[PDB]
Amino acid sequence: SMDVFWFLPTHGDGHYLGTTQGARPVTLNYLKQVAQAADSLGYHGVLIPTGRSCEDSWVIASALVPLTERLRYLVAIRPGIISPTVSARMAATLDRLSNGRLLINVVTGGDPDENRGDGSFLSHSERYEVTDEFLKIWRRVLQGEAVDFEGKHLKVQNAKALYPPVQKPYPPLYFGGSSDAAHDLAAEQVDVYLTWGEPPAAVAEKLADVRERAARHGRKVKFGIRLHVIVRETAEEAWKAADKLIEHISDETIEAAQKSFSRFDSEGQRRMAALHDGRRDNLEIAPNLWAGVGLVRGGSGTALVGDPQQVAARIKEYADLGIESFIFSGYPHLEEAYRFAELVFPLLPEPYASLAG
Amino acid sequence: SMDVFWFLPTHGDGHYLGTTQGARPVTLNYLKQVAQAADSLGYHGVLIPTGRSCEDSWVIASALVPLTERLRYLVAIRPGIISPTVSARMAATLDRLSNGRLLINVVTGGDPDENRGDGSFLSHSERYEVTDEFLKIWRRVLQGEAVDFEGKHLKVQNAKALYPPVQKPYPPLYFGGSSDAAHDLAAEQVDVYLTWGEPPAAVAEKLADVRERAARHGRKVKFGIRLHVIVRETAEEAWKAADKLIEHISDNLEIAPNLWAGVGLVRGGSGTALVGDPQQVAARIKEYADLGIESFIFSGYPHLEEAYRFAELVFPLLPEPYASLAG
Amino acid sequence: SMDVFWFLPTHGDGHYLGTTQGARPVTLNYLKQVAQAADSLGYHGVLIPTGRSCEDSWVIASALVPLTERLRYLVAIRPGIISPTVSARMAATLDRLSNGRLLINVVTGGDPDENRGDGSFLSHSERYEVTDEFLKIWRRVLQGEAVDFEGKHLKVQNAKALYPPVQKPYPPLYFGGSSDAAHDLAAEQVDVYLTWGEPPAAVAEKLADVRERAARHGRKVKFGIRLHVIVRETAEEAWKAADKLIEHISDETIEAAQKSFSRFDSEGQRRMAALHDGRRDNLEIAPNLWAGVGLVRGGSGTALVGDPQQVAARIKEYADLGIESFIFSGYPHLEEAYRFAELVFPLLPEPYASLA
Amino acid sequence: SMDVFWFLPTHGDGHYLGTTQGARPVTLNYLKQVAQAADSLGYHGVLIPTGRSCEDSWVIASALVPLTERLRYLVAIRPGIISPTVSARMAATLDRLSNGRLLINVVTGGDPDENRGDGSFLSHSERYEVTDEFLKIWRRVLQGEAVDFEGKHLKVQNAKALYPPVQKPYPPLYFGGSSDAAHDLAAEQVDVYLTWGEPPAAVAEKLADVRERAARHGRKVKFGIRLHVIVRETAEEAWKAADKLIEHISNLEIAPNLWAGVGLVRGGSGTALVGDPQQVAARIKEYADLGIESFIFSGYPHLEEAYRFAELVFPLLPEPYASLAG
Ligand SMILES: Cc1cc2nc3c(=O)[nH]c(=O)nc-3n(C[C@H](O)[C@H](O)[C@H](O)COP(=O)(O)O)c2cc1C
Ligand SMILES: Cc1cc2nc3c(=O)[nH]c(=O)nc-3n(C[C@H](O)[C@H](O)[C@H](O)COP(=O)(O)O)c2cc1C
Ligand SMILES: Cc1cc2nc3c(=O)[nH]c(=O)nc-3n(C[C@H](O)[C@H](O)[C@H](O)COP(=O)(O)O)c2cc1C
Ligand SMILES: Cc1cc2nc3c(=O)[nH]c(=O)nc-3n(C[C@H](O)[C@H](O)[C@H](O)COP(=O)(O)O)c2cc1C
Repeated sequence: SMDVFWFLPTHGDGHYLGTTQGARPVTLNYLKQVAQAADSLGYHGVLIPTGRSCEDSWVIASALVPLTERLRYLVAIRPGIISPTVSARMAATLDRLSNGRLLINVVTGGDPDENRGDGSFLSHSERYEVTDEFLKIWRRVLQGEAVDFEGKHLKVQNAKALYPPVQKPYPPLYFGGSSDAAHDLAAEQVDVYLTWGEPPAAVAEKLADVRERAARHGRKVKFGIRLHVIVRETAEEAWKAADKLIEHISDETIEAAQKSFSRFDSEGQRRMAALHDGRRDNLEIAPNLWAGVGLVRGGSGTALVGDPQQVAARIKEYADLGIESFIFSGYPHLEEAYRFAELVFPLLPEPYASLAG
Repeated sequence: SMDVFWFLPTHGDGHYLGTTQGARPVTLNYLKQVAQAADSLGYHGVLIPTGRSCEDSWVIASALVPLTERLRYLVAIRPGIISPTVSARMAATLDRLSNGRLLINVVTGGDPDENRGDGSFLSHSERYEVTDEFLKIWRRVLQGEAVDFEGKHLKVQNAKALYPPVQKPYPPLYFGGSSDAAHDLAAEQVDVYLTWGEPPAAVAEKLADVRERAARHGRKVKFGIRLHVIVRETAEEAWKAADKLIEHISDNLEIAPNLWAGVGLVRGGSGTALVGDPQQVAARIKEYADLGIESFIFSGYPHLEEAYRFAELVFPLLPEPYASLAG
Repeated sequence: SMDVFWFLPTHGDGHYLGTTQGARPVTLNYLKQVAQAADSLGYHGVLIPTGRSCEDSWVIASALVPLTERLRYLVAIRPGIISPTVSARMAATLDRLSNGRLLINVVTGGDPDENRGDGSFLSHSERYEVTDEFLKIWRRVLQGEAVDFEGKHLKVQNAKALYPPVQKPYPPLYFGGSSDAAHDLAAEQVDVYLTWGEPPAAVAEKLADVRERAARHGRKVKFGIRLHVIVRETAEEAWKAADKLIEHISDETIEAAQKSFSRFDSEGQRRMAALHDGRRDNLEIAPNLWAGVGLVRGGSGTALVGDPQQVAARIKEYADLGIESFIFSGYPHLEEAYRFAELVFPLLPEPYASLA
Repeated sequence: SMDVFWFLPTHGDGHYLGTTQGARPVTLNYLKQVAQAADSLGYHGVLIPTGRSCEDSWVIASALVPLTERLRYLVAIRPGIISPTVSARMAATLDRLSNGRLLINVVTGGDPDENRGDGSFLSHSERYEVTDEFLKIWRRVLQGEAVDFEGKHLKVQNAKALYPPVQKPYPPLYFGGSSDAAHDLAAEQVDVYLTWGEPPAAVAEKLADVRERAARHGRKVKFGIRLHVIVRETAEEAWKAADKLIEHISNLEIAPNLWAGVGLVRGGSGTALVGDPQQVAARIKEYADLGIESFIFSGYPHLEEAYRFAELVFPLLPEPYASLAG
């Protein structure tokens, strides 16, 4: 089993990273282009990022749902900045309008300055206490229960969501995080645990950690991975495109990005930014696992670079560890969605093998 | 100048009040029908209600924005249950995707049981304190400022909205409320003050109160009214339809000439309705307009059929651009 | 089995017949309203009329196909004014974009003045010769054959439709006509024979004719009926609305419009006007069958008027004669599509009973 | 004035010519992609080809009209296979639903085998006689006249179009053709004369001919050109992409930057502008100096290359195309 997602660039798009040259602004029209492309090409869904640098995830996802037929939308909720009952009603309404195409990404917020901008003044442990109480209220209200809950951070009395969702018991919960609080939270409440594009050995131990903690709770969780991809017909064209992607990045721009990630109280960003020491040389940290993307962009940090057979082999490597969800992205997102679907889909398991043609 | 709104029945629709007979459930398809009808007929916008009995307003408004061309959306934000910075980013995205067709309805929440369900445990006095601090943060972030604010209820540091809205300085703020705290809040921060369909004498005194307080802040606010409408070609058919609307209801409803309080028997949209022929309905509208009312938010049962009825019977009797739309 | 269609008013729409009062002009927005209404309410499809008084059928149906999900479109082809090969390519393209939601209505043209405006100068017998040769080419090209055909009117050499249709062997052919030439054409080539709303006795004899002629060709055809509908919650309200529909109808426009039918070369339009003759009194030619629509409108001329039980009872009577397709319409077309679907659907067979 | 069009690949699309490798089949979803791309990027319109190898132009153009806001559609009418009165009603209906975004491309048909498949058995001279009579009826019915016309090929009596078009007097007529009959037909009835991508010397001679014949009829016509385009950031990548496009086929540069490789197989245009943005814009300015105001471009594949041209060449073109990128 394999689910292949794409990515909506709700923070901006272009041909190069770091520079504003060749930039492609995010508009309703361009978001329709990328979303309808993923829908028509046969992707399972698209991941929509959240944060201060993005347009709002819920407004975007609701606007594109009536314009697509099969595509699913992985939309992020952020506990601590919105009431859980209200968030559940939003999930229910959007899940009903799409007839069951909504997926939820639990995001705790790794930037304390951004959290303070939203009014949240919580430590790392407190963000996960809030998220724990948030998910318990959210999951139960979507199951029709009138929820009474008085915790350390959240308190609701007679919380109800009158419109039940289409997917049962609730829209599936996807979650990413590398700290101990995150691995405990994922093992207890979530349905799919997400990890960034670390080398296969490092992801296998994280999976073994989350999988063991889930067994002590009597649960089993599925796993997913987030990766950029730069695939061409030959390996030579791929590595040239990886070089060209980061050509217009001054050495001073690399250092300023490597030090703005150090303010993030995020263990996931800690590891992803530790794969590269800002060095512009030797960015290939593993066979066909380039790390030059994380030189300037937050969030994801690595990319699969190579020919179609090389990229499909790395996907099978992650899949043999138990990973069943793959969230890909590329620059620019419209052109590269066609590139991946035409070069890599026939090399993937069904139904992606029979989609190309 | 006059703005005529319609109403999106996100809490459900039907032919009769009280009964589940003739009920029409809220789906994407039926919401598309009413909104696209209001867009093509030439209504200025639609009011979208909020509450535990409604689907979420922001999901609905965002889903209908790419399907319409000129229709505006009056969407409700509720302070106390969402961060003001997050609320502003949502307003910016919807205003940008709609190319300036977003309108904001400030709702404080009047039902304490429903507020307790969302996690807010505030008195009536505290609910307006939160709204006051909410709107100050909300207005400033949408104007490009990096906002630092420490109040009695809300606290933000370095709050920014990185995407500026289309409408300047921000999407217009519509607000309704009868308390003294509401009239002070309206005079200081809001752009359009809304009132229910009370008789003309009662509406004139509320307007004079807000208008006097607004002058002390060196500003002027516009006024709007919310009214159900049951208009037919003759006065006899209109009152017959009003009786049919409330037939399956358990035990004098005309509080003013052609102002019927029948639609207030259940917690639906409003509480009073204009009932009569086209000349009678336009005469009551002109009476409210002479008091300073410029926004009219109408509704009917069911909302699709009645949107066409009002636009074809009353629009030619209203000022421009509504006179030249019917043709 | 039963298929219930609605009607797209590409003629124009309104609340009353004869007068421009309460008129509702045909726009893209309003056609989107009616089509999306029929789509969401669960109608099988919509019939789109053709003619000089209509916007083009193919442009409208193609524009609404990407805006609807399940609704089917009964679109008219007119042999004699367009090449059959091109017409087949048009059908294939629209059937592919809709993923198998195209239906074809063969229209031969009953108005000779309108036909001469299109460049066709054919007698009644010749219009059916052209249509017969047209349909033979059209059906075969859509089945993948490179067709050579030399007839009395049409000639093609190496006619091919490179893009195959979704529905096999081709989008179903619906046809209406009352002449003897029409009954032969329907029995030989078409899939569904359509008739206007004549009384049940008269439709049974027309059905018995086509069904007997079809057996001699080794075929069987299904049957459909076209009717207006004025249904309300009570029978008194229905007849009150039927009266109001024709209130602004003067005796001078009855002659001016019904004598326009006297020039039509149509046999289905001849027996339609034979039910009223312009007399406004006594328009209920059968229990709940009311011919007031035919007092100014061409085409359909009768309407089912009554309460939901009465209207559903007349529908079951037509179904017992072998009729499986019902094409309904109402004034105005948006409001009345909801009225019929909410008052009559729960009384009809599945899937219309469980749709609400 | 300058109008820049794109191209809807209703005959099929792909990455390479000759081989089925990298082929992209024509579907509703992919046609929506190309059309909505042209709409958002700011192209004046798209040309839709016609013929036995294409899906029907009128079904495609009508299906995309409600899904776009500003993009215009250059749709082909074919005299001899459809009634002119019927053709005018189609044009009127589509022009009204689009609120004045319809453009008409009159095509007479150069392939006689395909014409016999449609039921037309006419010589070259006869196809232009029919088109002459077709356009006279078509133009007059769209202007509200009750038309009586009896010619060698067409006959109508009381031909009327009850729904008037949005654009007056009618949707503009675009026409392409190189024969003596074609230049006469263009000089008398059409609004824009179209030419293939020949070198500037050859295009100037055809333009001077049509313009001379039009002056004797008291008319003036505008001119347009059809060209494939392979533009990259550098000239080396452009010519390498030109090589890759035609490698799987069993030198080719006919003029400065005018590469005739795309003409080895039929599929829109026969020559292509190949080079960097300054080279491509210089040839565009060179053709514009001859009087050409409409430019119909295409690329392989049509989605990706529509963005490439709009992002690399638009800032080098006159307004409003210079100010669209930002
Ligand atoms: C696949 C994936 C997607 C994520 N998306 C977002 C996002 O959209 N916004 C965000 O603020 N954080 C995002 N994160 C980061 C986490 O949600 C979380 O905020 C951060 O890792 C802090 O948790 P930690 O300290 O346990 O790593 C994402 C993480 C992963 C693995
Ligand atoms: C025109 C108008 C529209 C309103 N819309 C809503 C609504 O959609 N949802 C809601 O919960 N309350 C709505 N309200 C009520 C508000 O919550 C209002 O703050 C409430 O009446 C409490 O104010 P008050 O105590 O000063 O009267 C509306 C009020 C008015 C006048
Ligand atoms: C259901 C139905 C739909 C029809 N639709 C059309 C139409 O759209 N345009 C038209 O000219 N005639 C239409 N007709 C009439 C016939 O196609 C034809 O023009 C007329 O009946 C002449 O045939 P006849 O003399 O054999 O009866 C329709 C007939 C029926 C029964
Ligand atoms: C810009 C342009 C576009 C054309 N498009 C088409 C088309 O879509 N289909 C077609 O069959 N012919 C097309 N043609 C060819 C002409 O319609 C015409 O049939 C051809 O030039 C033969 O006529 P001639 O003898 O005058 O050269 C096009 C020509 C030009 C210049």
